[PDB]
Amino acid sequence: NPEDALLDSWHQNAQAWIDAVRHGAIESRRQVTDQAILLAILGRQPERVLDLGCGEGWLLRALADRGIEAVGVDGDRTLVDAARAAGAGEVHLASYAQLAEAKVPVGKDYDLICANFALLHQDIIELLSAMRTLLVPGGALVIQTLHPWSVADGDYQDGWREESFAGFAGDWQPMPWYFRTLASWLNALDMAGLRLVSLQEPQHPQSAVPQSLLMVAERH
Amino acid sequence: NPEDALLDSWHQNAQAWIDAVRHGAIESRRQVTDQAILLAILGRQPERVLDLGCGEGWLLRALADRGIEAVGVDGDRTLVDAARAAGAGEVHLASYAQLAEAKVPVGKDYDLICANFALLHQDIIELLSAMRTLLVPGGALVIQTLHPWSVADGDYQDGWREESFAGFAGDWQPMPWYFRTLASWLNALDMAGLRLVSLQEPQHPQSAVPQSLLMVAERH
Ligand SMILES: Nc1ncnc2c1ncn2[C@@H]1O[C@H](CSCC[C@H](N)C(=O)O)[C@@H](O)[C@H]1O
Ligand SMILES: Nc1ncnc2c1ncn2[C@@H]1O[C@H](CSCC[C@H](N)C(=O)O)[C@@H](O)[C@H]1O
Repeated sequence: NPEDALLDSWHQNAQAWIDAVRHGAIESRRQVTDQAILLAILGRQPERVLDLGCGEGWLLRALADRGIEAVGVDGDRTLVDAARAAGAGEVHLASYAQLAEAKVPVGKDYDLICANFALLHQDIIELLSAMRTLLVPGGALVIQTLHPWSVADGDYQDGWREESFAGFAGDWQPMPWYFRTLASWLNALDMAGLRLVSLQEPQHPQSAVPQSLLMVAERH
Repeated sequence: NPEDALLDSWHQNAQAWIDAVRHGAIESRRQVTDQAILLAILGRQPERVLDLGCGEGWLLRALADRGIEAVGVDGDRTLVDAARAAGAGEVHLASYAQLAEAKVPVGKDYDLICANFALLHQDIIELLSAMRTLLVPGGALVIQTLHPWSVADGDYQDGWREESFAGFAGDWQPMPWYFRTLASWLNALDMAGLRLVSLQEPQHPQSAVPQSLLMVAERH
């Protein structure tokens, strides 16, 4: 099951990930994407935010620093533990499969749910539908993801791929991930009962290609 | 003014265009894009359609063949004349600048307005807003355009470009055209008071890249 292999790669890569993210090894993040998601969230003035696939918690901390109550959830223990050791906030351990079935309590009545480069699997509709249920009326899901066109690599078609982490400092195990087209993302949002209200393509002033695709979708 | 130079290139290229389109010289059209726009239109079961920038009228004819009342409008006389000589339908001569200001009567209360590779200029919001006014409540604008990612040519940024028609049979004058990003298209729709309700990226089964971007937006 490539979805189980995906989460398993995170268990193997968690430490390398903490080091990369915190030490500032990922140029796209510090130059464009961290700010892009932060500004998209702050723009909605949420009071309660759930960070889905929060990893080691950099976004939980950035939101706490601005007075926002942020709750995190992630499926990897090393990342969850690191997020908790780095801050005062609530971080839950849960897999997406558990969340899709509402099997793990992670709070509810969220103004906003964010997923920052955290939805890399194939069957995401049930998870997204589960997240909708956790939103207050008029709440929003904010997703930042790899830009489909920038990472198409000559094959613009939905399908499994493998990331070797060749450019990253540290030692990594390959990660299987599901590539999806723009149309496929928007279909998923729609099938999950979410309406796209904003689409941005964050891009550094000196870059020729966008660094990510950032979408905001509302409950209804 | 690159927008005037654009329309002027059409006056020079009109005959080459008629020949290319009718003789079946454009592979993307016969293999993917003609069907894509036709099916998107037929799917909404319109009774009255305005084809904006109708050219020589192939779409007017395809819709008439299915019992739909299609009215065309175009800014070039050679194309308008050819469209009229090829069918029983109504074709109006009008520039987009005239239409943006409601200066030329082209009918109203349209169920659907379609623009097939017809919006190649920079300032399109006023035209799109004018088109909205011509829609019945719940009517739709259907736009098929070059796929922003496929034609970015390493420079994903809004700006003027020039098409030489290198791959096309016939003799052509260069056409200035405005490249816009995906985010910029959706912003334009939004500013025009139109809501995106569907996005597709027509692509031949054996193609690695999409051939077009097809969007449907509703009045409201
Ligand atoms: N099936 C699954 N269930 C739970 N979490 C998962 C998961 N698959 C991937 N993840 C989590 O998704 C994250 C992807 S890395 C992104 C982390 C964070 N949002 C950030 O911006 O830094 C990892 O923390 C990983 O553990
Ligand atoms: N400023 C302008 N005002 C009116 N028509 C314009 C225009 N700029 C371009 N056009 C028209 O836009 C068309 C682009 S070619 C596409 C034609 C047609 N929709 C088809 O699918 O075949 C031409 O017919 C051209 O005359």
